[PDB]
Amino acid sequence: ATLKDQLIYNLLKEEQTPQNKITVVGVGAVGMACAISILMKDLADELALVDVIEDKLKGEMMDLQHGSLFLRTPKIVSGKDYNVTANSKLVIITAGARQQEGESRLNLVQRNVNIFKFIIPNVVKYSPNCKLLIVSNPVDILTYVAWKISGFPKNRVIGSGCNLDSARFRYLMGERLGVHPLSCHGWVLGEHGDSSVPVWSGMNVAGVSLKTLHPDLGTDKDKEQWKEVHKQVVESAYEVIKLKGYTSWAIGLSVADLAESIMKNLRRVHPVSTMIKGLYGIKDDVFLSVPCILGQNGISDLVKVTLTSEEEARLKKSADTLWGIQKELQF
Amino acid sequence: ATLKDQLIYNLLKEEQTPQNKITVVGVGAVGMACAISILMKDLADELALVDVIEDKLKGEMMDLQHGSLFLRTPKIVSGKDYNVTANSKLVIITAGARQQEGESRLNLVQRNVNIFKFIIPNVVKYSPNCKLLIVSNPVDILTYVAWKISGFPKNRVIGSGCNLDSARFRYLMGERLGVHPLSCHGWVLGEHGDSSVPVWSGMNVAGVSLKTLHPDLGTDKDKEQWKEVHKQVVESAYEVIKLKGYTSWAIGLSVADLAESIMKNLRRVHPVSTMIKGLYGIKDDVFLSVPCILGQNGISDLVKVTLTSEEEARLKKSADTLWGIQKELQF
Amino acid sequence: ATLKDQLIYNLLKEEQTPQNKITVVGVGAVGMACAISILMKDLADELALVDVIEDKLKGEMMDLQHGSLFLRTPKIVSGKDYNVTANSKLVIITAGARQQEGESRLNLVQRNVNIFKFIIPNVVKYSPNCKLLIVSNPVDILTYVAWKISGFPKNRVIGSGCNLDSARFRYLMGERLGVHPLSCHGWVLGEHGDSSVPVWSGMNVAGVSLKTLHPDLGTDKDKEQWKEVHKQVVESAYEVIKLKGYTSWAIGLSVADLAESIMKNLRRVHPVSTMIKGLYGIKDDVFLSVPCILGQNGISDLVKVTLTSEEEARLKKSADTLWGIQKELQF
Amino acid sequence: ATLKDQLIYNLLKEEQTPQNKITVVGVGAVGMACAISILMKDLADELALVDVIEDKLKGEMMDLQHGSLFLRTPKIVSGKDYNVTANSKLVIITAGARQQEGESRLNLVQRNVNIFKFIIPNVVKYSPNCKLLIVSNPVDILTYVAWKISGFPKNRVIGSGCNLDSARFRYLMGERLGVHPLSCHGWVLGEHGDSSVPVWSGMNVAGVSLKTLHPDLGTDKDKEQWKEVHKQVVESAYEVIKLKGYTSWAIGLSVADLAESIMKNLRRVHPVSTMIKGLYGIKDDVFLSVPCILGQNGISDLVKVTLTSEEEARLKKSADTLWGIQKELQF
Ligand SMILES: NC(=O)C1=CN([C@@H]2O[C@H](COP(=O)(O)OP(=O)(O)OC[C@H]3O[C@@H](n4cnc5c(N)ncnc54)[C@H](O)[C@@H]3O)[C@@H](O)[C@H]2O)C=CC1
Ligand SMILES: NC(=O)C1=CN([C@@H]2O[C@H](COP(=O)(O)OP(=O)(O)OC[C@H]3O[C@@H](n4cnc5c(N)ncnc54)[C@H](O)[C@@H]3O)[C@@H](O)[C@H]2O)C=CC1
Ligand SMILES: NC(=O)C1=CN([C@@H]2O[C@H](COP(=O)(O)OP(=O)(O)OC[C@H]3O[C@@H](n4cnc5c(N)ncnc54)[C@H](O)[C@@H]3O)[C@@H](O)[C@H]2O)C=CC1
Ligand SMILES: NC(=O)C1=CN([C@@H]2O[C@H](COP(=O)(O)OP(=O)(O)OC[C@H]3O[C@@H](n4cnc5c(N)ncnc54)[C@H](O)[C@@H]3O)[C@@H](O)[C@H]2O)C=CC1
Ligand SMILES: NS(=O)(=O)c1ccc(Cc2c(-c3ccc(F)c(C#CC4CCCC4)c3)nn(-c3nc(C(=O)O)cs3)c2CC2CC2)cc1F
Ligand SMILES: NS(=O)(=O)c1ccc(Cc2c(-c3ccc(F)c(C#CC4CCCC4)c3)nn(-c3nc(C(=O)O)cs3)c2CC2CC2)cc1F
Ligand SMILES: NS(=O)(=O)c1ccc(Cc2c(-c3ccc(F)c(C#CC4CCCC4)c3)nn(-c3nc(C(=O)O)cs3)c2CC2CC2)cc1F
Ligand SMILES: NS(=O)(=O)c1ccc(Cc2c(-c3ccc(F)c(C#CC4CCCC4)c3)nn(-c3nc(C(=O)O)cs3)c2CC2CC2)cc1F
Repeated sequence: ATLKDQLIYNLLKEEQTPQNKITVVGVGAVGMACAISILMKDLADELALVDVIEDKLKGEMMDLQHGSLFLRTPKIVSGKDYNVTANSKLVIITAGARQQEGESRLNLVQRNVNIFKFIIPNVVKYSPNCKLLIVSNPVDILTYVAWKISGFPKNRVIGSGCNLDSARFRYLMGERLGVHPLSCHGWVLGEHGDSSVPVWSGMNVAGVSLKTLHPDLGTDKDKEQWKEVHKQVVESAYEVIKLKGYTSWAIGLSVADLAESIMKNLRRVHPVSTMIKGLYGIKDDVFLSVPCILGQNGISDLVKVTLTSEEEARLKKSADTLWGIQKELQF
Repeated sequence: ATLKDQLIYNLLKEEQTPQNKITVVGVGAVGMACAISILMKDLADELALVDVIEDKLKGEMMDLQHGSLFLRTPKIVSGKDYNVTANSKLVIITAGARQQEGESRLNLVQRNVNIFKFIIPNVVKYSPNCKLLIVSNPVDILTYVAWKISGFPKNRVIGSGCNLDSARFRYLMGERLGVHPLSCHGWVLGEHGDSSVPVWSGMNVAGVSLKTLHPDLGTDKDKEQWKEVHKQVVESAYEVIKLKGYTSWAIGLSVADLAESIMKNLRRVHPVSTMIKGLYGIKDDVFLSVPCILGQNGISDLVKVTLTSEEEARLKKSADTLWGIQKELQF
Repeated sequence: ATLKDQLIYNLLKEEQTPQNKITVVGVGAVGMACAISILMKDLADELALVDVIEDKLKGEMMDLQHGSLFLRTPKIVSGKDYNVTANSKLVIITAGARQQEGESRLNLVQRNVNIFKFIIPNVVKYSPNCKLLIVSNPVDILTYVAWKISGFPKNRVIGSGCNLDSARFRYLMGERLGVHPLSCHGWVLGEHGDSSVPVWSGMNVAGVSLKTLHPDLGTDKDKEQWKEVHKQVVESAYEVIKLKGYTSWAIGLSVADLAESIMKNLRRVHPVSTMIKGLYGIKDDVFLSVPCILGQNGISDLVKVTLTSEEEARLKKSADTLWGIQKELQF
Repeated sequence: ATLKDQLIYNLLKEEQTPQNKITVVGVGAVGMACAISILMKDLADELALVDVIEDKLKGEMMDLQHGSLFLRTPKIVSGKDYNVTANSKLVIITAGARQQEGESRLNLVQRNVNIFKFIIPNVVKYSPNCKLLIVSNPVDILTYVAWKISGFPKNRVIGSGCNLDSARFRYLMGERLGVHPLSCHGWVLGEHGDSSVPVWSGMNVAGVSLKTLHPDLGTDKDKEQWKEVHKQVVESAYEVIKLKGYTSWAIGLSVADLAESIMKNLRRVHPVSTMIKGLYGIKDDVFLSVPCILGQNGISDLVKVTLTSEEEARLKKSADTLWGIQKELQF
């Protein structure tokens, strides 16, 4: 008698099961940028959104649903309860505490660990086979936390790491050379942010090593100060933060690129934070960024970059510092 | 002798000239949502951003630039000076002031008028042949204001209008019927927001009229309450505003859909606000949403929807109301 | 000691389980146009090709693989043995025998049944849960054949049907009106080919029914001859065959559009051939195109289009024809 | 009284001027593969087709046109008269003769030259500022012939060259490494096809030089015989030709990739054929593939790849062979 049954004859009432589902936890500026980027790249058939602030969560969900006409992701759901995240192929963690003015980063990482304490078991309960992509900072430490709490094998726990750092690097290099960043190749590895390691030997266009072409590259004998490109990779992040309060658009796009490789089993190589024990001279359980092959099972393989002595020592120092701080985290 | 010259032989020094350039004025949540959606749909070879808040403007520009690796838009610029907007094909106006504590809406519209009196002359000086897409609210009033200041012919002054309302309507229609909104068809015309007009006679799936199938559609006698579907088109917008403070993603996606038809000369039909004097019985210079054919010259044609007497009398009342405000706006 | 192990460290050694796999059976012009459109829409994570001409099958596969740099489908395989098709979500049948000089449709129809008698068991063997998409002609008859041999439920056997006929309808309509085909709405139903049925009541732009505007529309007394559009729907296909020997691009694109809704669970509405017994006054097991809601389970629902007596009578006449031909098929 | 006029009110009837128009001359398998690939990447607002076979030309045009519902390119035109190509931004030449049974290859090149003597002045006539992308074989010779006939500056005459050979190289490299070809970097330079030169020093994943890890890379004394990978770049093409009669899909995709850089002004680096006189040690007016920066003015820059002694000598010997042949041709 209703219009819907007058218009439409149902011939199979199967409960709908998602097949390419993505969950984003934390709907701040970063989570929503990941969300819109994943939606506009058609990477999911279902998107779930989780936060603890219920009205903002519901409003962001509704705002996306109102753009359904223009998308190809037919189901967008949200809620504070994690039943909405069930059977996600990929869970992306962008949640974190709001830093208060004058607050110590030392205090802040424990507050983010405490958040992860609640989030990770809930994610695991409802998506035991999902891949975890950790974006929240400090991302290398938090990816280790996520790995420990979840009990997942290391291939399924991935930190955003230096993927964004390397994208900034290629942007800046492209600005210097007058070439699209796609054609400027260069790798920033190790810790996300201040302590990242530029691998000068690998910087190239068309397979032409800039370092070989210009041996003073990365030194203080470099008349053009190309080391400043890596200083600017770090400083431009702080400048964005200073100018608009936070960063969001570039990390969103870089996360979607990662999601693309995982969701479509592409086996592209990206610089992401992975559990690096037993490689590159690391003897402890820590996560640092190295080139990783990304696909349907997460990190199936990584690339062993040859590093200088200087670059190796910086990685090992990062590893030591990460391990020592992690041993002081309260789980 | 520089690294750049050792690597690259230059054979051509030709001034770069953008071919598919889009400017967004106002980098609030709405302007930036338009920007990211336009960027991810590859609609522009150059994007320019303008605002009066200089640090926020530079930070948003830089944040987009850092994701250049993942985009196909090779140049992103910004500035408070409109020389960065020169020779835009399309300029999208998302600038406005913010209501103060208990500020009157009539006083707020005049403040937005004062803003357009600065913006529009500056746009026209640098892109005298662009199309203007007005998004700021009240959008039908402000589209007329932009038209009168610009001196543009009506085909190149377009108000976002009911494109978003209609998209919300199809999401809500689709939720009732269990059908993707792309396959749900239905038009909301007239003013954006409170006074919009649902055209029940046009509501259909597979060319099957719901109204002819269910003659109570749109009436108060209807026990299925299909009028609520249009009530939700207005109410769900106020609810998003209440829940997250503003709306952004849906308007950004819908503006990008409009930009796509314009920039690709698609001649798709969209409900947008256009100077409607001489149609639907209206005799004053006002802008209201009707179905418009959109392409490289803006609005080249419009669809003459048959309206009932009730629907037609709502368009007339809206026109009279718009006319009465505009005569008392100072610009 | 090898280069591969020197450069790459393997952490995961897990078998490759395909996730969004598509098979195309028959790599003639139609099968390869479906293949390229599927590849360029990023619809599959693995594409499988099958034919009985082994040289042509390998050359097509290798040609596609040589373009892998520009695609997002990392696995393309081919084989005469159906183990390569295992665990497909969607299996597309574009296979058929080549018409000889002087042979009629009634000489060739059984040759294609012989084809389907070999294909369909091997397909069902290695992908028991796949959705079947029948493109081969006579498409309505062959979908019945596939349905009977497969033993699949009616929701999982889809005939390409009048999807292409309707696409041509909307192109021709848009040509007359100067509107993009996307904004021109119109439905050709029933049999693919000569006996297809245009639903005049469904033709509209912006929800404005052309029939109401123009009562003679679809009649012989039409001074504007709007019946000729459907005549051209049929004649344009013969004209393309006469001119280039066959048709391939438009059917390729329409098949990829169908695949999109199925693989992404969009629940869009398309005119496709489905087992219509018990609906639309049909009383025999025959496949005719009606608007079907397409998703992860195939046809989960269909739209009940209200027909005129003339349109309904022709649907029964088609149903009578198919059933009488089907009684003469050798299984 | 006309239905279109009752339905649609026209506000401007300005003449349509296409803004991002691409022409493809030659609608064989290669030209049509270029068309569909360009169509599915939305690179053009108008696509023009030219051939001498008038029936085949019209049928391909119509076949594409019937898929307009699924495309974002509103105008598809064709004709034997170059009027339809007017104001193309990009003209792609895929025209050529069929070698008669036992026809000497040198007599065949003259015949393709005679084709170009007809095509190129007609192209220049109707699109004097277009970029010319030459695909027909022998492509390096014919690109020179197009440049000499057209009178165009070097930056606007581009041969497809080794862009396809390098895509094949990266595919083969990726299959050996278990990595997506996108992340496999490697450059094939010089002549298209048999005499192409692999640049082993450029081969890398994540900036890790395979030559530095595995010094035997490219030698005859190579344990793993990586020289076969370049040999397979050449033999795989002949194999596709032998197996299916011709190659089409991969060249179509590579050409669409070049078009994307040119039409969007990306300044990506591609190995394409360019007038190499005065560079890489060459003294003759010949075209050879080097890494070129591609944008809205064609080739504005190229990368100066450091070559080993024998790569440089093979490139010098290729220039010598092309010049001697270009001396034997009449145009
Ligand atoms: N790895 C990288 O390259 C980058 C990482 N980030 C990091 O992403 C994180 C988020 O950045 P913003 O969006 O700007 O922060 P934000 O504070 O604006 O948003 C974070 C959201 O997490 C939510 N939250 C807190 N506890 C939660 C809990 N148990 N469960 C669910 N949600 C919870 C919060 O309600 C908040 O909405 C930060 O840690 C940031 O440093 C940002 C840019 C670059
Ligand atoms: N028509 C539609 O369907 C929709 C329209 N809107 C409207 O979009 C407009 C912007 O929305 P929000 O981003 O949320 O507000 P917002 O206030 O956060 O952003 C406004 C930006 O405009 C800038 N501005 C003010 N004066 C300027 C001037 N002379 N020149 C350049 N920039 C100037 C402001 O600095 C601000 O950054 C509002 O008017 C809103 O009502 C919102 C959603 C739907
Ligand atoms: N439903 C629709 O709207 C349309 C359907 N079609 C139909 O698609 C079918 C194919 O069209 P074309 O590619 O032009 O024909 P085609 O003759 O060029 O290719 C058909 C391929 O099927 C192969 N074949 C024969 N028996 C086979 C078997 N057991 N297993 C696997 N492969 C087998 C053949 O070797 C051939 O390569 C035709 O029936 C055509 O009428 C074409 C356009 C419109
Ligand atoms: N550069 C590369 O890497 C590759 C280039 N090719 C080359 O592309 C060319 C075409 O390949 P196919 O389509 O397979 O050959 P085809 O012979 O099937 O098509 C060539 C078309 O050019 C047309 N033609 C001949 N003279 C003409 C004239 N004055 N004006 C206009 N059209 C004319 C012909 O009618 C023909 O349809 C060949 O030369 C082939 O070697 C193919 C793949 C790889
Ligand atoms: N490898 S690690 O130990 O994991 C690690 C340590 C420090 C940081 C800094 C940091 C932080 C950050 C937020 C909040 C924090 F609480 C901490 C911390 C800490 C402790 C960890 C050891 C002692 C204190 C950190 N955020 N953040 C951001 N980056 C962006 C971007 O767009 O790139 C935006 S914000 C940065 C990167 C800075 C360039 C902007 C990151 C990080 F990855
Ligand atoms: N046709 S018109 O006169 O052009 C016109 C009049 C009133 C409104 C309401 C309005 C307004 C709005 C902001 C600020 C204002 F100052 C005025 C006003 C006024 C005067 C002139 C009429 C009465 C005093 C209005 N914003 N806004 C927004 N919509 C969205 C969305 O996401 O859809 C987000 S905000 C809405 C639409 C509501 C559903 C949310 C819109 C409008 F189009
Ligand atoms: N409803 S049905 O019985 O299923 C059915 C019956 C007849 C046809 C005709 C037909 C056929 C066709 C090829 C080969 C055949 F053997 C038969 C048959 C048969 C038997 C079953 C009726 C009596 C012997 C058919 N192909 N074909 C093509 N269409 C296109 C296009 O681009 O649209 C390209 S080819 C057409 C459509 C014509 C416009 C070209 C189609 C069809 F769907
Ligand atoms: N540098 S150049 O002088 O420009 C030049 C010389 C020879 C060739 C070979 C050639 C040819 C070809 C067709 C027809 C021809 F007539 C000639 C010739 C010649 C003369 C030259 C010296 C004396 C007679 C050539 N086609 N072709 C094709 N490639 C593909 C693919 O998919 O890669 C498909 S066909 C190839 C590349 C081979 C892998 C198949 C290419 C070429 F670029």
